[PDB]
Amino acid sequence: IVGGYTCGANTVPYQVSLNSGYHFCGGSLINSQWVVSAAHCYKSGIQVRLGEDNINVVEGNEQFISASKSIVHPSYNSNTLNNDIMLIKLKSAASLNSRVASISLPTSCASAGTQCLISGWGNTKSSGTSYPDVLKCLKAPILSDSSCKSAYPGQITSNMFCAGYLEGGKDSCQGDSGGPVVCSGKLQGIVSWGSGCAQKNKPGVYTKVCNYVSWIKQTIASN
Ligand SMILES: [Ca+2]
Repeated sequence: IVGGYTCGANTVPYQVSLNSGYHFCGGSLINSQWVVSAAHCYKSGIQVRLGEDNINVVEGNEQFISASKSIVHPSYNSNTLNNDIMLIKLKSAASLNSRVASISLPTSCASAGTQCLISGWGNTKSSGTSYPDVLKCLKAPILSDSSCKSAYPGQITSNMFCAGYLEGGKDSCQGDSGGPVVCSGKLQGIVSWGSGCAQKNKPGVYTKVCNYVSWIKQTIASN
């Protein structure tokens, strides 16, 4: 997250870190046994780390649980990043409490102008590299479909939305991928892509979660 703030320990209780020896992506806990993340975060050997603030210090609220199964969206395309969504089943159910909690799925899509909370352990510089140890947060609005398509000609599908600031300076970044965009207490987006980070006229692009709720629910019901 570029241009954000320190969330506060365990204030984003659905935020997970995907670990393969090191943090490599975010995710969101959607029930005791399932995480939503970005398909472009897929790899084998994932450990889901719940209850994290400092990803380099054991602080006392962590739950570390291995993935038992990963399911990339059937229609994911890694060239275009269309359908940039994946589900991860945990080997055991997480213990849910005030600091480790699921986030509601949307029943309705969000609109341009809604404020949302974007979080992660990704890069905090736009023309530099600095990776934080504690979770970072950004409040940002959803942008119009037309401004999104104007920023990224020929690249925005019906499964993507933009959020952020066209002036630059405030955005998600590398290492935030897979993490949440939460608007009015609902998971509306997944950190997906963008040209650089926090660049003028290059807002963040997010997977549009409300398009996937039927797939998510039926996948959970059968797995
Ligand atoms: Ca920790």
